[PDB]
Amino acid sequence: GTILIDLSPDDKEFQSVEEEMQSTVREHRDGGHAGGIFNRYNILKIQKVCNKKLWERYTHRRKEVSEENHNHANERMLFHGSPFVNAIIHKGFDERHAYIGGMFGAGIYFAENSSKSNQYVYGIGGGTGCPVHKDRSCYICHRQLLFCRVTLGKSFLQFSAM
Amino acid sequence: MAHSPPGHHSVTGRPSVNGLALAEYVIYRGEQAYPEYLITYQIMRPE
Ligand SMILES: CN1C(=O)C2(CCN(c3nc4c(c(=O)[nH]3)CCCC4)CC2)c2ccccc21
Ligand SMILES: [Zn+2]
Repeated sequence: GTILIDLSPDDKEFQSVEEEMQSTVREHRDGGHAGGIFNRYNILKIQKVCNKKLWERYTHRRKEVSEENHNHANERMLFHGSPFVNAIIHKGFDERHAYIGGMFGAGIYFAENSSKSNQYVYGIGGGTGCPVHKDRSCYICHRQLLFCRVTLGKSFLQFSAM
Repeated sequence: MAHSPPGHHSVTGRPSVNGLALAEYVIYRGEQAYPEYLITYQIMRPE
């Protein structure tokens, strides 16, 4: 069911997605331990993920949330890093993508900072880094992130020491 | 999976220490996110 459509670097949609990647890089208090040491990315490819079933699953729930929240879906665009990116794009998010040891309970986590989600592409805390070099700071191996459409509805505000 | 707090649909985690960090968010239903863009990239070594 999933079709992946390559965007051209000359397409306006490619460029705005790259700029969201690049402008939300930050330094991390682990000094780069989990995600690597970098100030910016080399963006090699951006693909649009097309799946009619998954999309209608999303918009159906978005309408329920919106109607329980004074007609406000509170929809954001957020990053998500995971070793399971390939399962996600074909089958969608489910409870097997939930972070049990997460700071706000067993749910699915997203970040406004791209560099935060980058810390999880190779697993919890960066795992053992890239498969080829075991290097959490590998500058060679290609990585993948998801830029996701997310319905927050009425969101519970947690002030975490982060 | 856990549930969002009663009457809520998600949790927003705001950094109360590092003024430079942005928010992180949690949802408890997978149908509340759609994986819209797949981005292939390398991190770049600082010059
Ligand atoms: C089930 N499983 C997970 O869910 C993760 C991958 C996705 N994870 C994640 N966590 C966060 C952010 C993010 O993009 N992705 C950004 C905001 C802060 C936290 C959580 C851990 C994982 C890694 C290894 C093995 C299994 C799992
Ligand atoms: Zn590598």
